[PDB]
Amino acid sequence: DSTECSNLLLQYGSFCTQLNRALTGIAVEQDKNTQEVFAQVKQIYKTPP
Amino acid sequence: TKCTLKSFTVEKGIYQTSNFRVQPTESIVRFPNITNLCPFGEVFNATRF
Ligand SMILES: *[C@@H]1O[C@H](CO)[C@@H](O)[C@H](O)[C@H]1NC(C)=O
Ligand SMILES: *[C@@H]1O[C@H](CO)[C@@H](O)[C@H](O)[C@H]1NC(C)=O
Repeated sequence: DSTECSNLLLQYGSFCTQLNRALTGIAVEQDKNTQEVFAQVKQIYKTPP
Repeated sequence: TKCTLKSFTVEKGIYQTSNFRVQPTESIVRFPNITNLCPFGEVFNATRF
């Protein structure tokens, strides 16, 4: 909520955007981990009755 | 998105861009509405210090 601080943060260049990129890489990787661990089965098998 | 990625082409995906905020709709002021003028003449223009 400060434009004044958000102007001074432009002087630091691409730090802010590469942090969001790094956290997005982590965040997508959590879904990738979950996909790699659980989605090893290509069909939702269900039990007999 | 084009500005966020510094690119005129953008590929199939989901991209963070800006952050949405509801705007400050009015500028509220809440103060102790005491009537007395402060005694600054007796601070600065007093007979002796
Ligand atoms: C401040 O304003 C309210 C009305 O908005 C009033 O009731 C109250 O007495 C006022 N206080 C002073 C210190 O005058
Ligand atoms: C002090 O006195 C001068 C005149 O001698 C006046 O212009 C000034 O406003 C006074 N300052 C305060 C804080 O009352």
